[PDB]
Amino acid sequence: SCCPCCPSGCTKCASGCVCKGKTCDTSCCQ
Ligand SMILES: [Cd+2]
Ligand SMILES: [Cd+2]
Ligand SMILES: [Cd+2]
Ligand SMILES: [Cd+2]
Repeated sequence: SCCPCCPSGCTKCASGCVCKGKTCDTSCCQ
């Protein structure tokens, strides 16, 4: 897993976790 704020995948978090920046909106993974 990565973060409970994303699915068990998220190509965005696949490289790590882009959620380290902000919460998780259209400017994060959405
Ligand atoms: Cd997340
Ligand atoms: Cd994500
Ligand atoms: Cd993540
Ligand atoms: Cd995110």
